[PDB]
Amino acid sequence: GAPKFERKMLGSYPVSPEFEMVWRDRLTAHGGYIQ
Amino acid sequence: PAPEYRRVPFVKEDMEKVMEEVPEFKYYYVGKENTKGNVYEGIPLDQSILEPADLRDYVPPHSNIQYSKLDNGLRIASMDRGGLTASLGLFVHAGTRFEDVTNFGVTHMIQNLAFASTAHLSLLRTVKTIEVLGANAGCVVGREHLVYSAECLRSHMPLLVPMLTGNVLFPRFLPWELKACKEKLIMARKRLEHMPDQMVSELLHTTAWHNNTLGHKLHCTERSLGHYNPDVIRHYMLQHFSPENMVFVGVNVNHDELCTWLMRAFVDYNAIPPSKRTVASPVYTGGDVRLETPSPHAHMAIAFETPGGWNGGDLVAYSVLQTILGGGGMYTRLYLNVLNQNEWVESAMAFNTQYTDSGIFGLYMLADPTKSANAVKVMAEQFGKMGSVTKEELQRAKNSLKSSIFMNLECRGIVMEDVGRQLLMSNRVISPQEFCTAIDAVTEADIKRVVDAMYKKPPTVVAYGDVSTVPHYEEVRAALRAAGV
Amino acid sequence: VSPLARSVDAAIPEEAFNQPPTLTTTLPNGIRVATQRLPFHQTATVGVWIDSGSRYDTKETNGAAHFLEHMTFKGTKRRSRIQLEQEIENMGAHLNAYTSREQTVYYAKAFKKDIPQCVDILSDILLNSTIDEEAVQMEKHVILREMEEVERQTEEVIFDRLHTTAFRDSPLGYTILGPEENIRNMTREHILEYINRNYTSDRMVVAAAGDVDHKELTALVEKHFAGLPQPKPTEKPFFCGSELLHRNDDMGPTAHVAVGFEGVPWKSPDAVTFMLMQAIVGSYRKHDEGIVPGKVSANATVRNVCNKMTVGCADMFSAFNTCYSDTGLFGFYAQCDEVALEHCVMEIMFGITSLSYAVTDEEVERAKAQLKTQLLGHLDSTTAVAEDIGRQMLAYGRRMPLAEFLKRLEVIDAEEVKRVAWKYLHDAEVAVAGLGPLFGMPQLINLRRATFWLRY
Amino acid sequence: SYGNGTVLMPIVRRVFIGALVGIYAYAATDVVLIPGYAQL
Amino acid sequence: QFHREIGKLFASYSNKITANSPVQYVPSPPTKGKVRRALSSALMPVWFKFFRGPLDRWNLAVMAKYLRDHGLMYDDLYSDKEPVFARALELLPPDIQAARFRRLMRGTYLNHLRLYLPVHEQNYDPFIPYMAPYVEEAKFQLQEEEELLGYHMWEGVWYSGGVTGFGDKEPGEHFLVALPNLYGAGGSPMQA
Ligand SMILES: CCCCCCCCCCCCCCCCCC(=O)OC[C@H](COP(=O)([O-])OCC(O)COP(=O)([O-])OC[C@@H](COC(=O)CCCCCCCCCCCCCCCCC)OC(=O)CCCCCCCCCCCCCCCCC)OC(=O)CCCCCCCCCCCCCCCCC
Ligand SMILES: CCCCCCCCCCCCCCCCCC(=O)OC[C@H](COP(=O)([O-])OCC(O)COP(=O)([O-])OC[C@@H](COC(=O)CCCCCCCCCCCCCCCCC)OC(=O)CCCCCCCCCCCCCCCCC)OC(=O)CCCCCCCCCCCCCCCCC
Ligand SMILES: CCCCCCCCCCCCCCCCCC(=O)OC[C@H](COP(=O)([O-])OCC(O)COP(=O)([O-])OC[C@@H](COC(=O)CCCCCCCCCCCCCCCCC)OC(=O)CCCCCCCCCCCCCCCCC)OC(=O)CCCCCCCCCCCCCCCCC
Ligand SMILES: [Zn+2]
Repeated sequence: GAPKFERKMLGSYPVSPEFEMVWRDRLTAHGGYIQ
Repeated sequence: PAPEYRRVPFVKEDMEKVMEEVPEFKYYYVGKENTKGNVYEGIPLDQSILEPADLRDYVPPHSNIQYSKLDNGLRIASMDRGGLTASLGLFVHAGTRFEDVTNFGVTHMIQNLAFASTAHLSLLRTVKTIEVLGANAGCVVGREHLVYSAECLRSHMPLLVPMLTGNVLFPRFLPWELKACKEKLIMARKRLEHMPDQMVSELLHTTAWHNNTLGHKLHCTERSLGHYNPDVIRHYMLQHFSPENMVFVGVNVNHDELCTWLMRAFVDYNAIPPSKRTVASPVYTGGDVRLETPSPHAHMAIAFETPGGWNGGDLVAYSVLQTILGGGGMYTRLYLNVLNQNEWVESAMAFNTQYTDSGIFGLYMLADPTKSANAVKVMAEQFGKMGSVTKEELQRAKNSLKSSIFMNLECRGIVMEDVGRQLLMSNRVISPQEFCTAIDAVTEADIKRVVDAMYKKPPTVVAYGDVSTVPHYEEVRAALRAAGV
Repeated sequence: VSPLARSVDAAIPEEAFNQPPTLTTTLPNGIRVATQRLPFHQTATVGVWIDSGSRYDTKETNGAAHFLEHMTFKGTKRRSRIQLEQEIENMGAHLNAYTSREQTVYYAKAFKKDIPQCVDILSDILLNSTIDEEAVQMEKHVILREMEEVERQTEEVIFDRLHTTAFRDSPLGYTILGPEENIRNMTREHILEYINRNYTSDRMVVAAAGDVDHKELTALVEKHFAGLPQPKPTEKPFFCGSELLHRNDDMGPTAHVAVGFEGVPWKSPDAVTFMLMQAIVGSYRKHDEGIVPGKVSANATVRNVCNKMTVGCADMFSAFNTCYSDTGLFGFYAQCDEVALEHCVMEIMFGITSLSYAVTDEEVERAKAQLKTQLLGHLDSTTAVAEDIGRQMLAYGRRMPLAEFLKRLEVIDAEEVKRVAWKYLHDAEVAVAGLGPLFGMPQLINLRRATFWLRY
Repeated sequence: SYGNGTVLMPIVRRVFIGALVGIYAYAATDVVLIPGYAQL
Repeated sequence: QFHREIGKLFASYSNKITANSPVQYVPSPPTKGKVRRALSSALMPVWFKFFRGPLDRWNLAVMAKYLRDHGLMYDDLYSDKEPVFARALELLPPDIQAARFRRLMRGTYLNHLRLYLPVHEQNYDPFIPYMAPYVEEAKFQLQEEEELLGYHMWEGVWYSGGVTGFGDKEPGEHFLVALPNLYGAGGSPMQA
């Protein structure tokens, strides 16, 4: 789970079922990063 | 002088012998007959694999245009340069300037229906075959022409001539294809909302010739989706798509084969019968228009009419003057006298658009949105002093234009469309040597003689973007008046 | 018996063999001259092709190569900058230049009567440019602004970063522009050191095309390039499998990605097959599509992408193949929505992995047709021909005539593609670079285990 | 057919038709023909 | 090289089949061998008079009366679970479509009540072929797609996107892709 203001997506493509848990727990990368 | 077309008579032949001249074509590969595989396996690419049998002693082809005509009226023109890929194109004299209050949008519908189902082929089979041959094909609408064209290896030409001619000989226009193709009529303009330059072009056209001929829009509006029924399309086609309104052009093909396979296409069928259509002269209104949007520049354009257009004698004067001023170099009039003397202009340009019987010529600019009132002053000065030229700049421009003329025609598609378009416009092709001989004759006086005639009708004025500081109509026309325009 | 079996068969047209010759000659000092005459043209193109670029900088002066490209237009021992510019313009000609990782190019267009002058000019600016320190210290402004703009063209930054992450241990890694601090620290002596180490006669070729005569061109080169100095082991670049991801949620909904595999050199026998595989995977754009709907296309990869979730999962994708003197890169670049990225990428990886298991000759022949259309369709103008002459002269030591290319392309079938892919792409290392909303992005190990199928 | 997901029932169709042909052949051999050859 | 050799076999056979192709329409060979044609022709006078005649007449009587009781036509017996007929129904014009809808409604209600119609409501021919022009078009359209797309066993990604990966294009129509969600409100494919 995540607060509603974090799990709001930028894209608009439909989330496929096999990715459910992936996007219920979306979080923003405040400031960005490099890995 | 028009070319002396050679006649191509109709002849009827046994199909089972004509089938010995059809290229080979495969869509399934049920096994393969050759088992030898990659016969050059393991040979580096800097080591040749040619045998002496595959050497030749070079003989050029002959590359002057060849002109012919079918009995039903169709005109054919061809060239060969010994390239391996050919360019094929069919040109129809059906633009949007020929529509009316009951027709608006029909030409766009026809273009959006190109390569759809015809008498003897379906839409799916047509496009899939064009894909699998390896070709690229398409259709283009303008204000005076409609063009179909294709391109791939030259050995496939016999398979491409049908698919190009089909569209004008016998389309079916099944309702469920019209209905499915509708959204592409709206996307065409939805994309223009992020192409400011083209947008300004359309604004210029609709403001210059308000509500007539060249003024009409190049797209289907909402009001244009009513009369999207087959009978209107078909009735429009019956008035324009007759053979004597067409040209077929080919580059990198052998002319007698082209003539043969074109003749074999119209021999069985009745084409659309001729019509003695008449065309009205455009009426130039001029005027003024603005359109605001968050763009970070003030985009501005001002224009005047070219009397007579492509059929006017002064086609070379305007095209030389455009290069004196600065086309779409760094020793041009605008570059020296505007861009190097002001900090707040991003770009200044001269534009020149011509049609069969009218045109326009003007200036275009992008500026800091806080200084539009200065942009108008700069433009007014520039228009102020186009009347007069010095021989250094004039010679620079004439040489530059000759160079550009010769170097632009080193490319087959450009050549094909040029030849087509010229044949539709005046039934003659102007060879580049003649263009150069014409350019060489332009005098210093003729520039003034032309501009004094250009400024005799009201201007066309367009602004776009952050127009928050643009002067009022009367202010713009008074600024032009003060500068002597 | 049946007429349907009597059709004309000509795989390779006669025109592929009836082409004018390419004439070659080597001067005493080692300079090579190449030419081809085309009767159906009025002008000509002439230039110099040099076998040096940013791969031959040293890590301390990385960015000198590209600085020299600017310096050569600043003035020479014989003519000032104003004189040089006016003598470019008063000919009514064109002059272009550019540099790359392994090659550098200068060329001009003119009518025949002005080829001598052009050669002269070229030689001058290549051999006799005055690299003044008080001009080096000014070109830094322009180069810094150039870099500033380059960071806004996303495809190029993606490919640069792919090279950065793939070739960590080699001068192929270097970017053409060079770091910021190097642009500020650049110095005349660095530029002159680059010249005096790379501009030798063995590395240069002169090419022309159009209305040109080989004899006069050879004589002109002999006349002007007499001053070029003469010349006085290396190992294969290592390819690293790594990722380099720039996560950023404040630049809108679109994610950009590039994936790469290890390729083969210019001269490798399989080079042609690689050129074909790039075409078998092909490309797609959602905005502009030709006349074939993606959902019915003959290309299976496009078809699978356009039917995903019924809405389709990509804005754009395109494959690529690049060959260098001793190594290559092979892969694809894509743009797609934040939530589509995963499918957007794994569909195309499935694409590329199919080449080793299941491709069939319908697809091979479609790809041959499109590849031939493309390549044979470019070579129309004098500039394209001259560029091709010089490029092949540097890459192979010769120019390969059309008939040879077509004959070698013809005999490749499905089993051959399915052999080469199995040789280089199955169960290989991959390198990854990306930018934007990468929350969706797959793991490196996902992309790497994708290269094989457990089915079969 | 193209654009359809039923892929395993066709195989079962062919297997079943096969198996019935099999069974009837063997049954004709077992129940009729071999005894018949004792009455022939 | 095993694969190329079997290729050669296939290719030669295909070339034989190709060489025998006609260039124009030629009537089909009969459906029955000459022996059975002879036997039927011999036994016709008894078989048609005593057995086949009355069978084929009784059949049409039964069909007509059942269709007239309910007020259906014959072409109201075909379903839209059949792809060809689904296409045909897509291609219909408004009036025919509306009348078919109405007749199906009335037939459902009458079979619920199990009451005959008056004989003056049954005075029509039920066997008019009103769907034919559309079925033929549907057949053409659905044959070309097989020819141009279905000629190979294409390979896909398994169990991704809600489809098994072996060819389906509608989500969750098979058991191993049932139950697409565990939380939330679900959704429908038609609203994507
Ligand atoms: C008490 C009972 C308990 C039962 C427990 C059973 C557990 C089994 C789990 C099955 C495996 C997971 C399936 C998930 C697949 C996901 C879908 C998908 O897209 O897959 C693509 C993938 C295909 O790959 P691809 O798409 O080409 O690309 C792959 C990627 O590139 C690269 O791949 P990737 O990185 O994406 O990873 C893919 C990964 C996906 O998985 C994951 O990501 C998660 C990990 C998976 C789960 C791992 C834990 C399972 C533990 C295994 C041991 C269970 C033993 C149970 C014994 C009970 C004893 C009481 O799949 C695998 O690798 C799975 C491999 C293991 C399955 C194969 C086992 C069959 C061996 C049979 C040998 C013969 C024995 C006969 C004797 C009888 C024995 C009983 O599909 C598979 O290959 C999956 C397996 C397919 C099944 C094959 C047939 C199975 C039947 C076996 C015979 C039955 C014997 C019974 C007879 C009894 C006689 C008395
Ligand atoms: C005495 C003289 C007479 C002798 C008898 C002679 C009888 C002759 C007549 C035969 C009648 C028909 C027999 C069945 C033919 C099936 C043909 C077929 O494949 O149809 C395709 C057809 C769909 O094909 P499609 O339309 O192309 O769709 C493509 C899809 O991709 C396909 O994916 P989908 O998701 O759409 O479909 C569902 C999928 C996936 O389904 C599932 O995942 C469902 C899993 C439910 C598991 C629950 C436990 C079941 C334990 C076995 C119980 C057996 C009872 C047998 C009765 C006798 C008891 C003494 O299942 C299948 O695709 C079917 C797989 C094969 C089923 C075989 C069933 C019979 C044998 C099973 C037992 C084998 C012996 C060892 C174990 C015995 C233990 C007692 O599927 C069906 O119609 C199946 C309907 C459901 C019936 C089967 C339910 C049980 C499933 C068992 C799966 C195997 C595991 C067994 C347990 C092992 C560990 C203990
Ligand atoms: C729970 C599942 C686990 C998750 C992972 C999924 C597991 C499945 C993996 C196995 C599949 C491997 C084969 C890959 C084929 C790829 C072909 C392709 O490009 O795809 C497109 C192609 C369809 O495209 P299309 O051609 O456009 O469609 C038109 C139609 O196909 C109509 O076409 P048509 O009418 O023109 O006729 C075409 C037909 C013409 O040919 C025929 O009709 C021949 C008929 C001759 C009669 C003889 C029977 C033939 C079937 C062979 C069965 C043997 C396999 C079992 C061996 C047991 C070993 C212990 O072609 C074929 O039959 C060729 C394919 C036959 C392959 C079938 C067997 C593959 C299994 C190999 C691994 C075996 C290990 C199993 C271990 C034990 C556990 C099961 O895919 C297929 O045709 C699918 C074939 C494979 C069957 C589906 C897989 C089953 C999925 C449901 C799971 C049910 C499990 C139930 C247990 C539940 C437990 C609780
Ligand atoms: Zn630069």
